[PDB]
Amino acid sequence: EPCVEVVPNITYQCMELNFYKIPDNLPFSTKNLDLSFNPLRHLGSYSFFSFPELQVLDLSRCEIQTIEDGAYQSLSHLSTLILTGNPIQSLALGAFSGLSSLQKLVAVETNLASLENFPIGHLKTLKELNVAHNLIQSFKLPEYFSNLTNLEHLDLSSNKIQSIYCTDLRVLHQMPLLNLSLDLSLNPMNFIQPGAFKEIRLHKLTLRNNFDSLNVMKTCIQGLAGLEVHRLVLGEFRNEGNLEKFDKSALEGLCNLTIEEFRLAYLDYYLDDIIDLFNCLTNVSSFSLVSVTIERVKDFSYNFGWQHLELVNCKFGQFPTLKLKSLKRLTFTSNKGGNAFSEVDLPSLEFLDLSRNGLSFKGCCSQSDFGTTSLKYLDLSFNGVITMSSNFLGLEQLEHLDFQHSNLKQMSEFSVFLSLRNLIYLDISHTHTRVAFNGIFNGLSSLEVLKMAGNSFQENFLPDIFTELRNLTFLDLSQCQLEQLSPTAFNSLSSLQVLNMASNQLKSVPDGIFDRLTSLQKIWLHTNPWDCSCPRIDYLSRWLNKNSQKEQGSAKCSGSGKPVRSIICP
Ligand SMILES: *[C@@H]1O[C@H](CO[C@H]2O[C@@H](C)[C@@H](O)[C@@H](O)[C@@H]2O)[C@@H](O[C@@H]2O[C@H](CO)[C@@H](O)[C@H](O)[C@H]2NC(C)=O)[C@H](O)[C@H]1NC(C)=O
Ligand SMILES: *[C@@H]1O[C@H](CO)[C@@H](O[C@@H]2O[C@H](CO)[C@@H](O)[C@H](O)[C@H]2NC(C)=O)[C@H](O)[C@H]1NC(C)=O
Repeated sequence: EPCVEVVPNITYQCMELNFYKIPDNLPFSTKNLDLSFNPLRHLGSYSFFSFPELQVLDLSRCEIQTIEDGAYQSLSHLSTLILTGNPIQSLALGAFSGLSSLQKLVAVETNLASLENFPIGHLKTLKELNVAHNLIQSFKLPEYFSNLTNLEHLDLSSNKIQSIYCTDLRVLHQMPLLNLSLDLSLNPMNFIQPGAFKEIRLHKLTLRNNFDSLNVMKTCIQGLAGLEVHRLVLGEFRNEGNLEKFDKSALEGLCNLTIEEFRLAYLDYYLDDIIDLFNCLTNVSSFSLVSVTIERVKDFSYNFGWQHLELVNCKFGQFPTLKLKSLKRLTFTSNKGGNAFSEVDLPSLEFLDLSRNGLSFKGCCSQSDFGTTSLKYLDLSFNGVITMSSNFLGLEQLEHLDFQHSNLKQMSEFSVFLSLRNLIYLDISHTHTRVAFNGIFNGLSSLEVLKMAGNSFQENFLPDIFTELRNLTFLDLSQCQLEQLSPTAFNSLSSLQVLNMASNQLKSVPDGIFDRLTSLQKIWLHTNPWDCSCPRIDYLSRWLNKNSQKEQGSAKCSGSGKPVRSIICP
């Protein structure tokens, strides 16, 4: 069969097969058909009579110039239609006749010059329309949109809109039941007429790479006046040379909008102000700063009423002091600069993600660090040296804890989680941890996920350090340089479904070491130099054999490389 078969009687990827005609040899039950990159040229009446069940139809880049009325006539169960990259020069009035289910239409780069003559007014079930990268130069919304009641996403990015006039959204105004996300990214925009957005509300507005000047952006923002939006996103990724100044007053126009959530993604711009720059955002529930440089200023510590604060991929010069009474979720991630955590006062913080910053933590972890007792989630992975001093005092409600790839100090010779009786997920992988003290994990009676890959053990021996972890479901001991296991090590792990022991130096295991893993569903034992010289291997070869469905990858013996599951000992 020329057509690649992905899922029988369901999916087919007839990609680039020089099809001049729709393949008739295919089944009738096919729900997903990809005909992308085939010279179809013209889609005639009932082009798809042979596909009753079709739900997804990809006609990407099939040099289609004409689509006749009823080309998709019988496609009553089609939901997504991809036309992307077809040089359409003739669309009949009824080219989309029969598409009584269509929820998504992608018509990127279809030489579309305007929405006015686009014959889609009758597709009531349409939820998504993507017309990015066409020649559309008008923001005027066609009168048929009034029939497009379920439309939730309009993609107008990469077109030719330079001006938005007061008269452009009259039809949208008469639709006070619509929930529309609009993206106008990459339109050459210079003017938005004041008042055009009064009494308008959108779920989301994206404006990225739209303005040639931080004086033209301002003019366009003043024409946004009256707009009530759930999520405003302002992006600019085109800065080349030095870091560019983001004028402190460039945002004072945002006071005359209603925004619930705000993101500013201004690549290599730098802020020399905070308080007045972000004044018009004081009451936003979700604030977001991405890719910006914040050196001169270092204190968001005001009374901003933000509940969610996201600071990602920025340059800081120093870890900023934050003091916010209403912040519940903080995301401080993938930033560079000032490699040192500094105490914050964030009462009512429930979620704290501080991963991937290279930060050092000289004392950790307690309430006096964070200003909260409500912490449920704490992620300190991919940072520098974390020195433990406090056993999570004021933070006993923790349910998720992640330290992976951070250098942890004063943890292994202690019982630092003794108070964490609600902890469900703990990851200490690659934390320079060297196990000795059998008490390392005491107190973790409700723990289910324990990741400790890439560490090591005193004498490469795994002692009975999982005794009180009766709720354990997932355990990763991969890459731990293990040479010997304790025979009673997994005795309590009655609920363990996943055991990963791959990439160790295990030659053998104690007989009956899995006897009590009655819940075990998946096991990794590969990349270990197993020794298949009977009776030594008998227990393991026997166990892997009858439990073969459970084994992930392939355990093999040193030398022969024969699968350990394949060995039969006398
Ligand atoms: C941050 O919010 C406060 C209070 O929140 C009120 O905002 C009102 C405009 C309205 O949505 C109301 O329902 C909501 O409770 C704002 O205080 C308002 O300030 C204006 C002048 O700026 C006064 O005229 C209002 O009386 C006052 N609100 C009320 C009704 O007490 C505040 O302006 C706002 N600040 C920023 C930076 O946006
Ligand atoms: C071990 O896991 C069990 C089972 O999932 C947990 O039992 C739950 O306890 C909480 C706290 O009271 C209840 O809200 C749940 O309804 C219980 N689960 C059910 C449906 O049985 C237990 O908390 C965990 N830790 C232990 C036993 O200390």
